[PDB]
Amino acid sequence: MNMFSSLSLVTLLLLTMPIMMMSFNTYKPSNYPLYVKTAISYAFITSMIPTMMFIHSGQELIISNWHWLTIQTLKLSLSFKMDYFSMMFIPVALFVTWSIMEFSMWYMYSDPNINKFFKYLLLFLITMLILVTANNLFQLFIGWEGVGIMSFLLIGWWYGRADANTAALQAILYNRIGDIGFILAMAWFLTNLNTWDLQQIFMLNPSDSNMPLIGLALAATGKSAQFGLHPWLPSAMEGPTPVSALLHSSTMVVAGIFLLIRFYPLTENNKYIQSITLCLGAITTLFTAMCALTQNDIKKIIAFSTSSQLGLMMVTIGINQPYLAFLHICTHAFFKAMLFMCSGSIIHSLNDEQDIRKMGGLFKAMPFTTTALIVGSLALTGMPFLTGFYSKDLIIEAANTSYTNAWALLMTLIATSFTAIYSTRIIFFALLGQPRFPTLVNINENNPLLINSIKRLLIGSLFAGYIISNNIPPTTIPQMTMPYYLKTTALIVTILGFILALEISNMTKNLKYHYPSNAFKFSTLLGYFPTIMHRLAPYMNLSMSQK
Amino acid sequence: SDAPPLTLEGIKDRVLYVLKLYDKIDPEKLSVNSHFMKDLGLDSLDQVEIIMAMEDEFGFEIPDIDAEKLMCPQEIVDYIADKKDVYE
Amino acid sequence: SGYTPEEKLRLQQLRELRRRWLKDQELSPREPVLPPQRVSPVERFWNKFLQDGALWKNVIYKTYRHSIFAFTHVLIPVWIIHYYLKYHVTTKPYTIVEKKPRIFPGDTILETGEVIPPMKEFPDQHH
Amino acid sequence: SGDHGKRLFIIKPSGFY
Amino acid sequence: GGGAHIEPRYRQFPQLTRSQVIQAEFFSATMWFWILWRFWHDSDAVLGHFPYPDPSQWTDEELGIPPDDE
Amino acid sequence: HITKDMLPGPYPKTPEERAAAAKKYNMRVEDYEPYPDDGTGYGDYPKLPDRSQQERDPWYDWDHPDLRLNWGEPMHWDLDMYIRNRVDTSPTPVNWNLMCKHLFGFVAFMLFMFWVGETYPAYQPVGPKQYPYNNLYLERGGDPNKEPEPVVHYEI
Amino acid sequence: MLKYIIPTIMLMPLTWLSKNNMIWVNSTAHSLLISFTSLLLMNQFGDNSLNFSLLFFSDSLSTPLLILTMWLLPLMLMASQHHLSKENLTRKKLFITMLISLQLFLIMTFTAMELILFYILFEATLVPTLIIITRWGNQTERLNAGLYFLFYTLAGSLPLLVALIYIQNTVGSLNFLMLQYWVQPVHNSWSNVFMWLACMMAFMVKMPLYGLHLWLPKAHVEAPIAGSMVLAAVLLKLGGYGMLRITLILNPMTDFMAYPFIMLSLWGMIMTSSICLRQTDLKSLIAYSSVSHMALVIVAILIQTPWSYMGATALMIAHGLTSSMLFCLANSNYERIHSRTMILARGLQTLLPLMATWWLLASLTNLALPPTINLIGELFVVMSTFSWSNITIILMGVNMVITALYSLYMLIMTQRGKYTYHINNISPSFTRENALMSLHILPLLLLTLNPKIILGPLY
Amino acid sequence: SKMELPDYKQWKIEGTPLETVQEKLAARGLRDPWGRNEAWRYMGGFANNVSFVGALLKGFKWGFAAFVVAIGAEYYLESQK
Amino acid sequence: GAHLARRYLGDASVEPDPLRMPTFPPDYGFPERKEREMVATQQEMNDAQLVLQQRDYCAHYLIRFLKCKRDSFPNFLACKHERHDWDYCEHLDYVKRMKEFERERRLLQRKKRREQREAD
Amino acid sequence: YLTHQQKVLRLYKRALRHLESWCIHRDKYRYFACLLRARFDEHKNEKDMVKATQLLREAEEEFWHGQHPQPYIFPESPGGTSYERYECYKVPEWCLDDWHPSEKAMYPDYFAKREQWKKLRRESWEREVKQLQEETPVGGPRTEALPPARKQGDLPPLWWHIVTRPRERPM
Ligand SMILES: C[C@H](CCC(=O)O)[C@H]1CC[C@H]2[C@@H]3[C@H](O)C[C@@H]4C[C@H](O)CC[C@]4(C)[C@H]3C[C@H](O)[C@]12C
Ligand SMILES: *C(=O)CCCCCCCCCCCCC
Repeated sequence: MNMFSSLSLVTLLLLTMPIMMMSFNTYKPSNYPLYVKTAISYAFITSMIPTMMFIHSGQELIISNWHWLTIQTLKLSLSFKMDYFSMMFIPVALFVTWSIMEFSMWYMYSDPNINKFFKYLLLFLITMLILVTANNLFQLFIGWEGVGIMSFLLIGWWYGRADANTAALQAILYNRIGDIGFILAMAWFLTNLNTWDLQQIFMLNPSDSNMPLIGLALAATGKSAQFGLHPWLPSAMEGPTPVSALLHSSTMVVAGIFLLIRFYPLTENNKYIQSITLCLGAITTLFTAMCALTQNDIKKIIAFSTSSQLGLMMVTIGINQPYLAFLHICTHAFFKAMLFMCSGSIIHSLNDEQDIRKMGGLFKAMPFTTTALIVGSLALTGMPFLTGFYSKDLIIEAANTSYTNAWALLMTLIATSFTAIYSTRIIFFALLGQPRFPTLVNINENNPLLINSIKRLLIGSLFAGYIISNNIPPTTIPQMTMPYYLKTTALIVTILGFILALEISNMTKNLKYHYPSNAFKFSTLLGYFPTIMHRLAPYMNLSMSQK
Repeated sequence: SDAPPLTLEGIKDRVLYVLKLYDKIDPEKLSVNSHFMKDLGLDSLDQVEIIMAMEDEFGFEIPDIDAEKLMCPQEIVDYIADKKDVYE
Repeated sequence: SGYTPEEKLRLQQLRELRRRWLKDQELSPREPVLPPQRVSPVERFWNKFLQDGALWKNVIYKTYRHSIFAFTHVLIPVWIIHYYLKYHVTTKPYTIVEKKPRIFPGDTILETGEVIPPMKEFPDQHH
Repeated sequence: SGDHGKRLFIIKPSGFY
Repeated sequence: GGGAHIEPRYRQFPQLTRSQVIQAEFFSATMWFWILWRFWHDSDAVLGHFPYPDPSQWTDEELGIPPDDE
Repeated sequence: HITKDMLPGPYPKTPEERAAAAKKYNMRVEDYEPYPDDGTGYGDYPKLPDRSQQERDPWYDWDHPDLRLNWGEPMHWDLDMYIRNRVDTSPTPVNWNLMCKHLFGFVAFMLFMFWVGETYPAYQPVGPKQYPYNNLYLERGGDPNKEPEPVVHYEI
Repeated sequence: MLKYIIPTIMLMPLTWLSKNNMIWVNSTAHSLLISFTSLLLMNQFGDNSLNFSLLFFSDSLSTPLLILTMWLLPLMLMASQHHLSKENLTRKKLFITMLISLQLFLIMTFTAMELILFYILFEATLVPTLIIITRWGNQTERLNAGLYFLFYTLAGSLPLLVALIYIQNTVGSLNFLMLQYWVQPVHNSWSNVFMWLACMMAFMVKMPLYGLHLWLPKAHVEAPIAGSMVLAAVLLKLGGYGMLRITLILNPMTDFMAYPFIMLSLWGMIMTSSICLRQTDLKSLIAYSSVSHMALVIVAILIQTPWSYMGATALMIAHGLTSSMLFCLANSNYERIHSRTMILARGLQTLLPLMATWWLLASLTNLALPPTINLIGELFVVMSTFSWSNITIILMGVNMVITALYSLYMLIMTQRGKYTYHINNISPSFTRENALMSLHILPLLLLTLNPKIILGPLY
Repeated sequence: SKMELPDYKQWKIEGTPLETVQEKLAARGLRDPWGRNEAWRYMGGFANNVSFVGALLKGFKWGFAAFVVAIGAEYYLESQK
Repeated sequence: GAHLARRYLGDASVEPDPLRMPTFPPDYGFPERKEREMVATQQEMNDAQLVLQQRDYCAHYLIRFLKCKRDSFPNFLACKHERHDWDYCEHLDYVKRMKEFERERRLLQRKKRREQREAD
Repeated sequence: YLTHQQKVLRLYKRALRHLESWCIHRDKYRYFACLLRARFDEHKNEKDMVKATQLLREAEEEFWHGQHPQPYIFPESPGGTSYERYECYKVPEWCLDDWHPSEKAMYPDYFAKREQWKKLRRESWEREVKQLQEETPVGGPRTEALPPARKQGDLPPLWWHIVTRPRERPM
């Protein structure tokens, strides 16, 4: 109890003091990169100690060490509702970023702002930990905005770059719209209810709660880069891959989902709200993946792969399966983080290049990357006995085995199919094929941390899924009875992608001509959403401002 | 980027091999002062292919005008080094 | 049109000094000449103590870094957190809450000493 | 770094102040 | 800072190191091992741990459907 | 410290006013033209094509390279709006009139399908589920005083 | 409050009788000591305020401004001596003397227990303000701004002056405490309509409210660095304090009267906010920041709910610290590039490493970075406003979204990009500038530790 | 560095699929002007490229070899308790 | 679904109302219907503290499996013997549920096939 | 305008990359590049200017319906990832004079060599302009050409800024 409580919050307080070393003290120059990483190393180990107690004893304490304000009839405090989500999730973010931190030392070797980066990288982790452990909206909101500030700076890391400045703002602009739903909950609860801490809402259990959830859906949209608020996520890849991997492919864009899990009790009751969530998740996953099949730069495909995966994460919320959505995000966090790191090997290998039309033949030149890029994609593809299967298979069974909307439900089968369609392109174009890389080739991965970092993540993509799926508590019903074609429709339809995709891959070498397809230009340009929106609205506000 | 530095002399032999990989460029007619239009007999169409080959040989794009004025290897050598800040 | 006669020589005229403008950047070996700065006795011991190298010697240096940080940043705050909760947070009502333990058949209590009933008689299915 | 000399000069505002 | 551990090359295939080849292939070999081991050990999960009752073969004997004449 | 007349002035009501006017802005009178005379009263500043600064090719060397502007150039009335990050009108491969039509059709179809889906949702071939204890009315915080109306589920 | 009044006064003899070359030495130290003593006013109580004598009184609503108010004065002296150095001693002391007086004319303004006294002291402030801008303003090009001040007194102070005097005869007295027990309902009648406007119109010009804000942007073109900081730090808040004050005797008539203001206030935010984008002038956009921000305060007062007043107290304190810092930040360029043009200079991060930090650090608070006090207030406005009418959320939603635009536009347009080639005088940040700026963010952030003080008497 | 370069004559369309490209353009009445340029892409071991199935059958016997040992241990161990 | 068209494309009348059911009397066509005995008691469920969504007729079987997990730490797979009971038991409920799904349909068919001659 | 001749070369230069983008594979692209080469060779000998006008018009609309949505771009050019990605690391050459003597004294070799740039900047200042005065068209220059030096060991007019510019990769 007391050990569980103390060890719950030691991790966060462990991280803070290193930051103080940048204001005070000049103790240790020229070691900050390695120095900072080890905190995340120790953070994961210590954080697991409550987890192991949490698993065995199911101890979900609430800790409010300091009171910060009290207004008339509403009382604020710095509360820590140690619950299911953070106890299991936090270790994932800690270790998933562990590889990134150690890897980032070599990736950003030439940058004089490496200390600033390491300083700033941890600062984002600070936001998420309090954000995830936040027991109240106000405490939650502070982190809910904190990531955005770090999100902007880390997106616009190369402040000289013209697009990076806009790109970070572009993320911001959508992010601002997200909080609008958030505050509505804050306003709705104080207005209707009389408190913001998550406890009392679940205590009162509102009978009629339609409006605040709409805000949650809207607020989740902004942070989930969903359809309608998607265009910003692709533009955030201008930053360093660790920025993209750590934030926009592992945890940052999943916060919108995170809260929805935190507020599972309310969304579930009104199935209409569940219906609302499915419509966004259904339309988003189909569109996000659909554009990925065309884009040239690998990082663009990677970003949409998370975007399409994000759809399933929301979709699970639309079916009243909270802890399962939690699983997919964590399982997704296991490997999708690795992929961008592995793709970084391609980026660094080709001297900072991403276009796959100058890539190929790295199977023998970079087998280790081919040994690491392939592994993660298998779980993404839905391959059995992988971290994706331990959730995709289990969740996909719930996709068609519960009261659903047929038109929206069909969007689920396509989504899984399109998930693997692009995967063969990356491997074929980048790894296999004839050598398309330029004449001066600098294929040399002779860096220790890269090798070490790739090792550690490869463990998670494989072993974790069975461990977690065989170690998580029972919080729902095991839905195992269903027709076999419905049982593994993902397996039935996932392979169909291979058949058509492989046909396309063979059609790549064939010396046949190129045809401009309306389903290609529309899907290649991202369905006109960025270009039309990035040129219509900006004129209106500025042009009409003078009036 | 580890440390692959470049030298003024080094670019010269690179230029020739790109000029050696040109089938039309006879090895015995390949020289630093070999004017493309005159000494090598290579017209604008031929020159662009070399510049396109050069662009893939150095990982930097040459603008439209900077590929026209290069009608001999020396200009290219006088041009590549100036672009890539090569001093030694 | 190739570089004109004015263009042809002019670039060399500038390229002579452009390149030489890079030569001024050549640096003296002594640079960057900076003050020695104070070396607290904590560093002084480990500057020479670790120069021998090898596996055995520098692991203790690794363990020192881990051990010193452990007390200052792990054992100290955890001690500190204990007192805060143990004498200031708990003493207030409804401050630290915990979801109550699960109850299963045939479990004995300690505060009361009572024991939960077992479950009913299962039908003995094919299991 | 990777070669003898080739140490490039550093240009910055006067940070002494 | 080891003194040019690997040299570059011009149009040639870059030099391959024993550590990467041993480790990559050693890691690469481990890649497919987990696939087979898990497949064999619990192949019950590959194609459904239990059979699904055939909906068309059920009976009014147990479904309790009243006879047609009734 | 520039002369008064070298600053923007009233509309040149006659070409002779334009002849001297274009000299202040240094523009050729042929291209120089003030905005239409009305109550608007922008003055006599050049009415340049309302376009995007991105158009000027970056590889041209200017005195404001990123801004891609030459010193002394007559600025744009909406120059603060037409900068690189702000309003841009770079040509696209596909027509604006077509792209807007193409985009609207895509969405206009997507919404319609959902209504049909929401008007024709999906349900598995099963009836309603069954819960004993009269739907756990007392276990949901029901009223002890009032007896829940029994909801008994028989064997089947 | 004599303990605070007199020490400032003697600073005037300090300027004249101090060592001629130590006028900057003594002033800051002697003035600064007063700032430390400023804290003693915080001996607040739960129910009753702190009332000293028949003239001066202080409470939660005015306490933070007093402590805040004096804080500014040393900074204004700091920011000025660079360009006042150009001035001669015979005319230099003329600059300090006026500033010292305005401190007396302000602290007493927020502690006046009699409205006429409040009005009187409040009125004189324009003389220090105007003479600061006019005689020692970098621009003297005959902007003809006399119309606005002519209009302001005609429509503002003068009707207000008559308005106040009318009340005293009817109720019996104008002591602010006395009205707390003798205020009477103000039924809807034609006469009271005119009283209501005069009792409110004067402040709106100074908040400033939408439609009356034409005068503020032009001021910072003329006013030097010293004048600008106090204008938004202090002078703008005068209206809010008075409006929060006089509104004790405008019930229930204020309800219907409020709507015409509220729509201007609520709508004005988005109009004012987006106009920030098209402001080509550094100081104008910085000025525009105040225009949109204060509009929130006005609405909070008109809805007149217990929660709302807390936000204004927090918001009023919050903004003033920020913008006052911003003027110096942008002005810091005016002392290097000798103009207010935003677009002229760019990429200050490379030539001024630290300076980009301050722009980053201060910009966050403008865009309401949690948990900074700025969001605490701004958010409190949203909560209170939403109850008034749920539809109000949208305007707040868009305005905040817009807020991030200009909050980062200048931070982008100036702290990044290629250094302007022909610019070659970019000197390292000076100690005066480094320290002077740090005085702003520190207390602004440190207030986050104990925001309770700036929650008005409601808390 | 001196940076020895490979011989250009070594890389030719002969013995590589580039040859038959010349055959097709030869049939049309044309010739590839950069066939030898791309030859290095198909020579020196760079011709060897593994098909997708090969990517799907990498180290199978090495995996399958231990697979026989993996299942073989259970068979005899179960007999030997 | 094969039956789905029979509602949205077939005569939906015979297709049951999946929500309002049971529409016909539960005792209809079934005399002496057994009340499904509830093994788990109201206090026992409260003792278990499970989520109400898991407190269906087969709670008793489920309760044992959870206890083994608690006891089985660090092991988790031990309760497979207990796991195969409840989930396979619910499969009987799963099948038994579908009996409600169709039995109502045949009454409508029984009714239609009976009143059709009455009105014709 | 660039005259008629340049436009084809600029179009022909740009045309190949997009073709390469769709075909991608070197051998495949090389095949249809020759087929693309087989086009501009046919119209290589066209003489009648109006005849040459119509043909190139088609290469605009024709190219407009062949352009790849995502063509390959060199990172260090517009449309490339590495554009304006290292500008900040370049530094003005005029910031040295503000350096505190502590920083300056660390580099005695540098500044002594710098003085031969400032001295070379000022000593050659007066002569170079006089070179341009007589070499500048009356009433204002017609074109933006910059004449070279026209004596023994003379700096080109207006040379300081171009030469004294930073390096692409300073650190
Ligand atoms: C406090 C001590 C000062 C000793 C000295 O200056 O002589 C300094 C010297 C170097 C520091 C250490 C190094 O920065 C890196 C150590 C290894 C891990 O990264 C954890 C932090 C780590 C354990 C640090 C803790 C502490 O800040 C140290 C130990
Ligand atoms: C619905 O979810 C699956 C629909 C698939 C088409 C099947 C239609 C024909 C099936 C007839 C045999 C099975 C009938 C129960």
